[PDB]
Amino acid sequence: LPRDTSRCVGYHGYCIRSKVCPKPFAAFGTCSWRQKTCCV
Repeated sequence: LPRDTSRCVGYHGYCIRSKVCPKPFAAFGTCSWRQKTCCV
């Protein structure tokens, strides 16, 4: 996996290509590289 993807999925949620996460989710830093945002 990219770099931080495994970090966020180690929690509970998913990674999206967007800087606005659908609710209920929070923008947890960055997922794959700096392209995807972590939604947990």
